[PDB]
Amino acid sequence: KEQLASMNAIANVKATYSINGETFQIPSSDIMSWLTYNDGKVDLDTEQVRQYVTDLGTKYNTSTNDTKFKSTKRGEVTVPVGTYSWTIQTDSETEALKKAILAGQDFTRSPIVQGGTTADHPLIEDTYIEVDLENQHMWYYKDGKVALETDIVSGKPTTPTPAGVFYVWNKEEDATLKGTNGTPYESPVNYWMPIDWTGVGIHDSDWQPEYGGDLWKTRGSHGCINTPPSVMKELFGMVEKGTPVLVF
Ligand SMILES: [Zn+2]
Repeated sequence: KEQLASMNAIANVKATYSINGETFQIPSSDIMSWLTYNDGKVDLDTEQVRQYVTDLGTKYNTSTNDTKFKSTKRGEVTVPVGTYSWTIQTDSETEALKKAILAGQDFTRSPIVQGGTTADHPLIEDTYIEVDLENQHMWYYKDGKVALETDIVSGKPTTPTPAGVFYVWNKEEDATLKGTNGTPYESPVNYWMPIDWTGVGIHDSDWQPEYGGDLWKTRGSHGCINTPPSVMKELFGMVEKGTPVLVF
């Protein structure tokens, strides 16, 4: 029949993926090798398509692939996987991909994912909080320009601030952190910005006379990023929820 016109159509389909800011086309050769025919219907070897999506996941998932970050004082460095990420839902994507390809019309798409944001754009744009552990300094960029910066005091050597791609998932005022040392601690805080799932976050360090330098090795935090009370207030007021926070 003319289901040939069909099979020829999907063989020429330009399938374009947009993932983490990168664009590429699915090679025609892969499409042709997926092209199958059964039950009198033109189709795609779902097993092969699923392997391809499983590969997209392993190659691009920001949940299992570190992020290249353009730091302020060191050029491009690698920031480990953090809490701010996404994962391609294999079965949903495979089905959506097949449907798209079988339709036989050129298309561009970003994968179906689960996480803190979709994959139709780069994980890190030009708005984020940068926490340089080596320099014990913090920057807040808004649309590509520093909107505020300041020295900070990260966690002490025993309870180090973990590196990774995090994000401000919540904002609380007059909160009260709690942890151990043993011997629990309280230490109330005027502004709390959790960026982790383990207690780590940004907050005013009222009880800290000096920030920056090597302070953390002496009077280091329990993991949080201690911030000068006055700065923290201005930060909190301008940092929107969902803002990425890179710690390296
Ligand atoms: Zn603390």
